[PDB]
Order: sequence, then structure tokens, then C-alpha cells
Amino acid sequence: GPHSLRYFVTAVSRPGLGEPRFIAVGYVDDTQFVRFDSDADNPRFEPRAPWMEQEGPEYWEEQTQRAKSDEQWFRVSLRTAQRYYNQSKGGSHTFQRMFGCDVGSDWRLLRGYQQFAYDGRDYIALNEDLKTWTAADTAALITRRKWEQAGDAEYYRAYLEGECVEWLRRYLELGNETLLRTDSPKAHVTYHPRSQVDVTLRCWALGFYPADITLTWQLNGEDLTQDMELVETRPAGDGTFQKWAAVVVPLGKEQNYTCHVHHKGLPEPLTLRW
Amino acid sequence: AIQRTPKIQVYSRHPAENGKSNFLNCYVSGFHPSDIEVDLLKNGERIEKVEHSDLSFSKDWSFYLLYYTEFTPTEKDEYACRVNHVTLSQPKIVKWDRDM
Amino acid sequence: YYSIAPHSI
Repeated sequence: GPHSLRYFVTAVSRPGLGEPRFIAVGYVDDTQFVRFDSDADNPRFEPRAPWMEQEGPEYWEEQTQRAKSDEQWFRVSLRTAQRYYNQSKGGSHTFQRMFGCDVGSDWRLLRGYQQFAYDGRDYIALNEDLKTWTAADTAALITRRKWEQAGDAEYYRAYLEGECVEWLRRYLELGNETLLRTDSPKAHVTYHPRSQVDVTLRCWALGFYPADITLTWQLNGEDLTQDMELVETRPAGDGTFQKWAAVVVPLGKEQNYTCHVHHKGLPEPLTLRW
Repeated sequence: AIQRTPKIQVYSRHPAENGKSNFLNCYVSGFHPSDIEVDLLKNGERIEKVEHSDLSFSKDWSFYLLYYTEFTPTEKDEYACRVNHVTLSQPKIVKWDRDM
Repeated sequence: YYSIAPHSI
């Protein structure tokens, strides 16, 4: 450990075009393994990792019906949200769920998640105590009151401590050949002429897993995270990730700049120059 | 109600070598809402055999997608990604640069 | 394992 299981569920209303779009994807750490797509030829819960193709048909059947139930939940919640905020019925809107659990060195629950969002903003979320809710606006206070009265926090907590955590261990055993790996980043600094006065130093990080990494430029101990360009971490497409950070430095002073890479696969953080 | 402009990255899966097969990637991330147009271009023409990941999002709820296609790079073939989104006044073309 | 949302908003 530690490890994490996450589902990212999206519904997008399409008035005048048909029923809402609905898609759910499941991730173990930074590895996707399942999906449900309402716009596919045959909408059904299906594997997206090779180590999931050995599950019986009753796994996919039960997961599909749960996904079909949630799709109806999103259709209702989208209409209710439209009403809560007194919005026009002709606009497209988004509702998102994000739920899962974190397990650790000994493979038991660190933290459970039940997060909900409307049009890309926090709506309501289950607190870490797995008992109380945090509502983002007064419309979500209505939701929170209703879910508090019904005791849905106990329903979610039972899932987080039971199904979420026990199935995460099962996934971690099915894909133990690939999921438990730790690929250290291969890092180096490149040189790119820019002007007659300065030059670009680009620090690369390649082929690392998991995706979490820190790239930092410093000038003689002092730090440069204000002045640098830092792209988002991106997937290579083969199961590893990439990232780079660049800085504009004056000609002749490249050796005064150092790039630092922090990663779970790095025993000691790397410090690089050109 | 809120809008997030996509960040676009065009790059290859492996370091580009002329003559050996590779994968061309166009990674769009941090955008909202989810409707987006992404196309990979070879010499300005839309590539047909393009795959894309399933729609997912980050901790801040912003969406991300990866479009990818198999290609064998040459010295003269120009490649690019064309992205259109409600936050962009016109489609944004990002050319493939072997150093980015 | 997918988690049911018991009640809508």
C-alpha cells in the first residue's frame, strides 16, 4: 500500500437532442479498469484493463444494473437541480459523482469519498467522519437535510467499509503483476535557444508511475515555481506518465539553475542541471 | 455557469524516430463543460483512425481526454491537433513539436 | 465495485 479505488461518473443533459449522456469510469490508483458508456453500441459495464477479463458474467450483470440505476438517479437529480436553481429547461447541465476509498500499508480504510458536483462545482460531499455532510450552497442544504433525515450516510459508510474496500483488495490481487509496480521517472534537462539574451531550459520526467510527481526549478537554493512553465502531467499511452517544467535563463548562467524531481519511486530526490 | 479552458498537449508516446511506428497523442485537460471537438491532423487533413479515452475528470471536477493514433513519423510529415470548445472563439491548432 | 446512490438530491 497505499492504494485507492475511484469512480468518476458524469451525466450531461441534452434538451432537444435526447436523454442525458451518462458515463462512469473506474480507477485503481492511476489505472482505469472499468467503464459504462450510455452512448456505446451496447451500453454495459465492461472491462478496460486486461486483468479484469477473468470475472464471471454475474459481476458484469450486477455492475450494469447498478449503473443503470444510477443513470436514472442522474436524470432525476439533473431535473431537481434545474428546479432548485430555477434555471431554463433548454440549457445543458452537468452532474458528477466521485466516490471510492483509500487503503494503506495494511489494506484497510483510510478515507472514504462520496462527492457530488453540479455544473463543475462542489454541491455536497460526505465528510471524513462518514457521518455528516458539507453542503456548498443553500440549495444543497435542502439535499443535506433530506439525506440526514433518511440516514443515507450510513448507507454510504457501509459501502465504503464493506464493498469498496474488499473489492479494492480483489482488484489489487487480480492485477498484482502491473498494479503494484513503481516506475521511477527518467529525468534530464534539455537546452533550447530562445533569443540573443536568454535560453530555455526544459526539465523532462518520463515513464513514471504513479502519476503524482513534483518538478521544481531552483536558482542557487532559492526557488523558481513562480517564473516557470509547468505543463499538466500527461499519460504516455502505455501506462506511464510524463511531465516537464521549463524556465528562461540568461545565456552563460545555465549551471546556476537546478531541476528537482520528487517521486515515490525515487529513493533520493534527483537534482539535475543541463 | 463557469467555464474552464482546455490545456492542449501534442506529443508522441515514445521519443520520435523517423521510420519506426509510434503513437501520436493529443491530451486535453482541465476543461468544462465536457462537450469538446478533438481531431488529429496529418499535413492539415483529419486522421480517421483516432481512438480516445473514456471521459474522466480530476479532483477539481475538470474533464480530461486523450486522443491517440498510430503513425510512423517522417522528416517532412507535419502533425497537429485541432481542438474546439465553447471557451475558444475559434478552433485552436497545436502543431506537433518533437521538443514539447 | 459500483456504489448505488440511494436518494436523489
